[PDB]
Amino acid sequence: YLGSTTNQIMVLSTFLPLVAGRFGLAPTSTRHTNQSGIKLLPAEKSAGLVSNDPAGFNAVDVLALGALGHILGCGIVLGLKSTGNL
Amino acid sequence: EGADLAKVERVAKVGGLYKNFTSGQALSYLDGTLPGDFGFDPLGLCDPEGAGGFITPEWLSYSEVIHCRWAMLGAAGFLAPEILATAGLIPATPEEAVWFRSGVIPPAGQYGKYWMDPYSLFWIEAILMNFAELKRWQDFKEPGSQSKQYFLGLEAVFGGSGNPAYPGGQWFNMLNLGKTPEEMKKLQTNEIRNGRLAMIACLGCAAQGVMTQKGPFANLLEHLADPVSNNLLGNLATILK
Amino acid sequence: VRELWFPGNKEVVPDYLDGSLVGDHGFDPLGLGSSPEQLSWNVHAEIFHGRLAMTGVAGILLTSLLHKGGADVPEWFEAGRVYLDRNPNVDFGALLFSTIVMSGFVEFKRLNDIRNPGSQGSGILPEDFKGVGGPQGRTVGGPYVGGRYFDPMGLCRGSPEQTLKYKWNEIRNGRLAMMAFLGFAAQYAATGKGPIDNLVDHVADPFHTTFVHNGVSVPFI
Amino acid sequence: MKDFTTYLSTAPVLTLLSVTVVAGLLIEINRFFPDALIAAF
Amino acid sequence: KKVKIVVDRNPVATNFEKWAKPGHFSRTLSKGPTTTTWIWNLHADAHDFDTQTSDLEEISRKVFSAHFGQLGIIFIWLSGMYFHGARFSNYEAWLTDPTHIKPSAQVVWPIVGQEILNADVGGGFQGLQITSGFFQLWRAAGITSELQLYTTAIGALVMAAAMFFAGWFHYHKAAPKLEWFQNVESMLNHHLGGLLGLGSLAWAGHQIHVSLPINKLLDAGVDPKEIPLPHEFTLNPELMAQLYPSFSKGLAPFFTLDWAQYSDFLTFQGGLNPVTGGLWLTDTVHHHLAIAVLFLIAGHQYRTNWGIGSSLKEILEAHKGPFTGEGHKGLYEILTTSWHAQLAINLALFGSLSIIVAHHMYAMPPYPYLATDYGTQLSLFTHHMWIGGFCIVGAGAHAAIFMVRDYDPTNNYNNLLDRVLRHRDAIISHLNWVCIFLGFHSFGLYIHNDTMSALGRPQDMFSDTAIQLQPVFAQWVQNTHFLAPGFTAPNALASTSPSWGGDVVAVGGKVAMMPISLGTADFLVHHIHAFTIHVTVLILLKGVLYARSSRLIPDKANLGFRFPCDGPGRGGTCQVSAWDHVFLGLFWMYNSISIVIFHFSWKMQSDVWGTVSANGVSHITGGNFAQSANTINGWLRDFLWAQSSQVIQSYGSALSAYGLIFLGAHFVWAFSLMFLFSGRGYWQELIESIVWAHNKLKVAPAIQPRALSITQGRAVGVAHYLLGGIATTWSFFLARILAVG
Ligand code: CLA
Ligand code: CLA
Ligand code: CLA
Ligand code: CLA
Ligand code: CLA
Ligand code: CLA
Ligand SMILES: CCCCCCCCCCCCCCCC(=O)OC[C@H](COP(=O)(O)OC[C@@H](O)CO)OC(=O)CCCCCCCCCCCCCCC
Ligand SMILES: CC1=C[C@H](O)CC(C)(C)[C@H]1/C=C/C(C)=C/C=C/C(C)=C/C=C/C=C(C)/C=C/C=C(C)/C=C/C1=C(C)C[C@H](O)CC1(C)C
Ligand SMILES: CC1=C(/C=C/C(C)=C/C=C/C(C)=C/C=C/C=C(C)/C=C/C=C(C)/C=C/C2=C(C)CCCC2(C)C)C(C)(C)CCC1
Repeated sequence: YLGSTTNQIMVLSTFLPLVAGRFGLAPTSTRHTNQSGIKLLPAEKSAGLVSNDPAGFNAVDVLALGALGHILGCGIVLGLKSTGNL
Repeated sequence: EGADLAKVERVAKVGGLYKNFTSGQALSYLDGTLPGDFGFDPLGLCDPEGAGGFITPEWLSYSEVIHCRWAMLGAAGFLAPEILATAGLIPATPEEAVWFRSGVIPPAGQYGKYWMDPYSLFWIEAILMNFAELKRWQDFKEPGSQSKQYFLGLEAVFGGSGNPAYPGGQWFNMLNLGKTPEEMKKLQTNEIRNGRLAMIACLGCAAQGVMTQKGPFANLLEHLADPVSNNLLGNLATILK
Repeated sequence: VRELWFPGNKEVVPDYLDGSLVGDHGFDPLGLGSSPEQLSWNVHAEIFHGRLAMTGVAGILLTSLLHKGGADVPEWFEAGRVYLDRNPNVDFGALLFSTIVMSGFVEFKRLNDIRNPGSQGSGILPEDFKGVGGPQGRTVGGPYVGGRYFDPMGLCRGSPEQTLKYKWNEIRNGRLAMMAFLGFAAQYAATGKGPIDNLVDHVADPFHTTFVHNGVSVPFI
Repeated sequence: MKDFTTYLSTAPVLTLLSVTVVAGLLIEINRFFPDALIAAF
Repeated sequence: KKVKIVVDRNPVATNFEKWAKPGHFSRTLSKGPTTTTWIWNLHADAHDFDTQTSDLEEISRKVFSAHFGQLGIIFIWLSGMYFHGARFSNYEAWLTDPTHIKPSAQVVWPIVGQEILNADVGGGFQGLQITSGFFQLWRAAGITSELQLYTTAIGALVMAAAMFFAGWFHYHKAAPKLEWFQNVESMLNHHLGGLLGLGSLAWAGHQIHVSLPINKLLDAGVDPKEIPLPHEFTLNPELMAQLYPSFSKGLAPFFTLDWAQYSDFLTFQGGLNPVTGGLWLTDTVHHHLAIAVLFLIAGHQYRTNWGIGSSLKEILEAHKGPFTGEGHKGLYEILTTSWHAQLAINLALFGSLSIIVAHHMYAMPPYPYLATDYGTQLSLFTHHMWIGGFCIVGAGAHAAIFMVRDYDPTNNYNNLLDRVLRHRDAIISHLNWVCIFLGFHSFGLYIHNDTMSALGRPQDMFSDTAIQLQPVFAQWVQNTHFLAPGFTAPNALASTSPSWGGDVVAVGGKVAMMPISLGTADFLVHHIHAFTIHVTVLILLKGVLYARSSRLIPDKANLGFRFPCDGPGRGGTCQVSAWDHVFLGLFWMYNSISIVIFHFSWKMQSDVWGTVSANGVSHITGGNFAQSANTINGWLRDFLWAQSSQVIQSYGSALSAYGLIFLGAHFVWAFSLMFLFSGRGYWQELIESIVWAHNKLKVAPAIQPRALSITQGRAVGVAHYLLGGIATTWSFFLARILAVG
């Protein structure tokens, strides 16, 4: 199963939001959006979450971004399977 | 909020993957006291404010300590009969010497060579555990009792100490180890780390038993034979068969 | 103070179950004798239950020993029908009404002692039926009746510590016999044999003859 | 048990227990003496 | 800030001293019952915690422990149902022959000739025929054993003990603080995912490992005694692979996302299983798994102890538009601090849910052999309809209560509540006009049909054979649903329900579900339903909107939510309170639901339920709905007189209890008319004369006998009215549907 096209889709769809989360490209447990939902607020630390990551990428952020990445990758893989591609 | 800076390097000093999993809420009360305190409480279950019932820091610490001791006993009892049957020292077939086939779950396996059936053993075990755990409970509620009432002379060693998790009388600390408080704290940390490893091991043994229908030592041997094929993902097809 | 029913634990009921009554170990978790009048009534009930269960258990044990010895003595759970078959001239309603009436006479004597501790030691009965008191501090009537008729050997007249020791003997043996009769009923229900039969069956075979092997207690093994 | 017995002496508990015992007595009367149309002595 | 568990250690002592003194909870009930009005007010204000304490924390703790007690009562009820299914039921016999054996789970003691109520249901068993559908539910769960029902009854008794212990513990030992109850973000995050989502996932797991193999063997046809027990189906994937071959590969295709290989037991056909007439259990498994995943996704929307998630207050306050001013400003505070507003919202959506349940469960039965038993089907639909209507009326009541008590104008300035309150006259007038228009164009159509039939002019009445009124939108929606598979539902092998169209589903010689055609009579009765619903909405909304104030009475909020009147002045101000609006809306909900269930029973006895004879379908009444349900005389004669012959000729049989209740409920309904039409002063003066008679014989009670208060009289009247009407309909429906079918 390792190295398959669905494996590549899953690792990319789980790893890309994880990278976008740390570098400020994606919403974060410290970086939220306002009322509009497009622009990202500056990093704020009222949650009291700490990490050894220099950019403050918390384990809660890892869990949340990995969860959303798994959801999106599962949707992508199941969509490509049903169309007859993959 | 941003934690408290000076309260964080206490978690960074113990090294490892800690501090990555601690929070500002946890470090409000987790200030280095009690053994095993590595700041890991993301849910805030030991917050002393508004703490009652069993969600209470001393009760939760007591539960952790006796859970980890019971899991150390359970892990050693999981891995001893199978490693003795594999060596052939005991006259038990290694498929029978598996811990969950020892009569704990009769659907999972039965051992009919005990001197009584498991229900009689459970009856006397219920009586004996009722004795032991109820005296333990009343010593927790009153940390000076259980030595004032006669118990065939056994009440002399039931005085305990200030901590319910650490009685350490003439019986509970018969060899008298940890004479000096820092050695006692170090050995307490030893106990809690070994017991939490054993809690993880007991959960793993249960999951492997459901997963592979074989003993944990057999699973370790099969994994060491071919780690690429014999793993969680490689055994994902044949799980209850 | 005294040895409790649950060592340590100082939530023992307020000072109505203090270390004064015989058999007092602070055991009242349901508060069934919290009020003092109910406490005195329940002391009377406990003493009467202990004495009655002691008599009944002694009779059951002796008739079960005689049954295993080959005597023409039925077991306790079937003695009524055996008596009616051996004695067909006795009407069941006759014997039941006679038992009701004779038991009622002495039970109304005891009842009017409960209402008034000093009212039964006069009239037709002599002064020996006045009673000696004991519970709740009174010195008259109650479950403990002195005199030369209910204490004809006089083992609680003289030496008060002897009286206390014998009272503790009586209350402990009475509670033990109440639990013994409960066990007799449960063993008859779960096995269908007598108490001595169960005892010698378990002594002959310690294993495979416990309560889990009768099919009634554990309802599948 | 003074307060518990006072609760048992309260009007709803007493009326429910009283109608229960009266109904049970009448039911067992009809169980042992059924179809009593008249008071035939 | 920071969601966490906060409790108080030992707030209330556990003893019986307040059991001795009734009325302790409220100060107004102190100093003894001087009158019998005290006795009535003691029960009237038992659950009104706002009048007991002013603290929101104590109110919240009381509500939490009352919820635990209610859960214990429900668990006792479930334990009783499972115990009666175990001991006094013919469930095993019914499992062998579900088509012919009538379900029964209650027997009676032969005492006064009442053993005639033990019916000849079948299976060598005598008992009351039940209409609750527990047998179908247990067969769907895959019981097929007496011992398992008893084990479930014991487990439910244990759960009831746990519920009661939890309530005592959370009122007396560890009572949560006010800010614990106000963590609505955490409560929603746990109810969406941990309650509903995890419950759906767990039921999908049970259905996979228990319901599918046992019901598959039952559908293939096997006596339930030799069916393997649920655990050994769950124990190894071998037998499962024999029944569903995708279990040979285990969980490997799940984690590799090759989920299409699970299509043997995770299916999507639609329609009904032809063996049983219920839904496909694999489809139910797929449904429960999908909604469990959806609900667990929904359980991560709100922000708790970590930065991810959105706050409810932030989402509310940002939904403001030009037409509405400040929008949802203040809704978060009046829902996290007022229990009555949450009760109103939850009761409304709960009653709507119950009504939706009734609809979706007649339209397409989810349990095996539920369609063929018309008795349990009609009973379940009618019961859920009545529960939904009651809960909706209670929603109106508690919205009115919130408007009276917990509505503060300071924090509700120019928001949606304020905007609605500032133009209440427009809304109420317009709903009044809609109600009048619907009443005319629904009831007057029936009256015109009556007049033309009675004048000998059948060509002039509104009917399918004369002046047509066809539900073209509804018929086209049925066509869209019927044509959905293979077009707009490519993965569906059949439509959701046979009601849209297609072939007749017949199970055991009886129709499970067949297409329903809509004509003129259906048009008329749907407009009648709309009219009745609109009038009930009008009364409840008028009470809620004018609870605070009015043109006639500007200070109605001072008089409270529940007061009788404000005197005979201003022409007369009788029943001005919002309570009396609930009192009238109760009657109107009764009328609405009664017409709905009458239409349901007649429509499916005339066009759905019936027997098959390999050349057609013989309905129960014979298609008489299409030519008689447009006339009130048709409803009175062909439905209300023709179907009433089963309940009035039921004496001397097992339905004699239904016959007796049919008259007793008439008695109760007409007994209501005493309280509804009369007034307190007459009864007070008559009671004065009776008190004179008692004084003459020294038998005067110290507790002074008073006539029932005006609100007391209205409540007693409406309670008796609804009880009598609903019980009359219940006895009629059950006797008719158990005597013929
Ligand atoms: C269903 C409603 C409900 C709710 C909302 C609560 C809420 C609460 N309870 Mg409580 N409780 C309940 C029911 C409920 N309880 C019942 C029915 C019982 C009787 C068994 C108890 C007995 C109880 C005790 C003794 C205590 C609480 C306590 C508490 C408080 C902290 C508990 C916590 O979050 O820590 C974490 C909770 C846990 C670690 C328990 C999780 C595991 C348990 C055994 C439940 C597992 C059942 C699970 C859903 C089944 C799934 C299937 C499974 C077999 C695989 C909290 C406010 C504590 C308190 O005093 O307040 C501070 C406390 O000591 N509860
Ligand atoms: C490796 C796990 C481990 C560790 C490091 C500790 C450490 C400690 N325990 Mg603990 N305990 C454990 C497991 C452990 N325990 C288990 C599994 C149980 C359940 C049975 C208990 C139950 C327990 C109780 C009830 C008490 C302690 C106490 C203590 C403290 C007293 C000092 C001491 O004697 O140390 C222990 C030394 C070692 C663990 C190293 C020796 C290891 C050898 C190989 C095992 C010895 C077993 C021996 C062969 C059997 C015969 C013993 C003897 C007659 C020869 C100390 C910090 C007491 C206390 O708190 O004092 C205040 C006390 O009250 N423990
Ligand atoms: C019916 C016999 C009986 C009665 C009337 C009493 C009465 C009394 N006992 Mg006693 N006791 C008994 C039997 C009895 N006991 C037995 C058999 C034992 C040995 C297990 C004991 C051991 C005992 C101890 C150690 C102590 C007492 C004490 C007391 C006193 C205070 C407790 C109280 O007020 O509760 C009132 C009791 C009752 C109202 C009777 C309870 C009956 C319940 C309602 C029925 C359920 C219990 C039953 C076993 C369940 C199975 C029944 C069925 C399913 C088979 C009181 C005067 C305390 C004391 O201070 O001594 C003076 C104390 O220390 N008892
Ligand atoms: C995954 C966590 C979880 C779960 C499963 C539940 C489940 C439930 N909650 Mg709860 N709640 C939770 C978290 C949770 N809650 C949290 C975090 C909070 C704080 C914000 C609350 C605050 C809260 C309030 C204020 C109330 C509830 C209520 C309820 C019950 C809804 C009514 C009903 O009849 O449902 C269906 C019935 C059932 C499903 C029967 C199963 C019951 C078992 C025992 C559920 C066990 C779950 C429990 C949380 C485990 C921990 C307790 C443990 C110590 C035993 C329901 C059982 C209401 C209620 O009825 O009070 C009791 C209510 O008043 N909850
Ligand atoms: C989740 C459901 C729910 C809850 C929690 C509440 C809670 C509350 N309601 Mg409410 N209500 C509800 C649903 C609910 N209601 C529904 C569905 C309706 C429509 C019928 C109403 C209509 C309503 C009104 C009109 C009023 C309340 C009031 C109240 C408050 C005081 C209740 C009280 O103590 O009076 C006493 C409760 C009783 C005396 C219980 C008996 C009620 C009848 C007689 C029982 C019906 C008989 C039953 C079917 C058995 C028949 C068989 C028989 C032959 C034996 C309280 C906070 C009152 C209030 O002032 O609000 C502040 C108020 O007057 N409610
Ligand atoms: C079916 C309808 C109905 C019924 C039964 C009654 C009955 C009664 N009316 Mg009435 N009335 C009605 C309609 C009705 N009315 C209407 C529509 C109006 C116009 C508003 C009036 C106006 C009216 C007036 C002005 C007066 C009466 C009076 C009376 C009482 C006359 C005394 C009597 O005959 O004793 C017969 C008793 C009964 C019929 C009650 C039935 C017996 C019960 C059911 C037995 C209890 C069993 C059980 C415990 C029930 C509770 C169940 C529950 C606990 C679950 C009587 C109770 C007069 C009065 O008060 O008398 C002094 C009075 O002055 N009525
Ligand atoms: C089960 C579902 C989720 C459970 C969540 C709830 C449980 C909470 C437990 C969270 C951790 C607590 C704190 C940990 C903090 C922590 O980790 O402590 C650090 C730990 C040991 O630390 P010590 O206590 O020894 O610290 C002392 C030293 O640091 C002195 O400097 O080192 C490790 O990292 C061991 C773990 C390695 C694990 C190796 C397993 C590799 C398998 C990888 C599997 C994933 C990929 C599979 C692909 C096939
Ligand atoms: C920390 C924290 C904090 C935050 O905040 C939150 C959270 C996340 C929640 C957390 C976490 C937690 C956790 C992880 C838990 C887990 C635990 C465990 C696993 C336990 C076990 C535990 C375990 C245990 C005791 C066990 C024990 C065992 C035993 C006895 C055994 C026994 C036996 C043996 C010998 C063998 C034979 O043949 C049989 C038997 C008889 C069977
Ligand atoms: C660069 C760097 C690094 C790296 C790191 C990493 C790479 C990490 C990671 C990690 C990971 C890689 C993670 C993952 C994740 C994910 C998760 C944790 C999730 C989840 C969950 C969920 C939510 C699911 C769901 C579901 C189910 C349940 C089934 C069906 C399907 C679905 C999807 C629905 C280090 C530090 C070494 C060094 C330095 C720097």
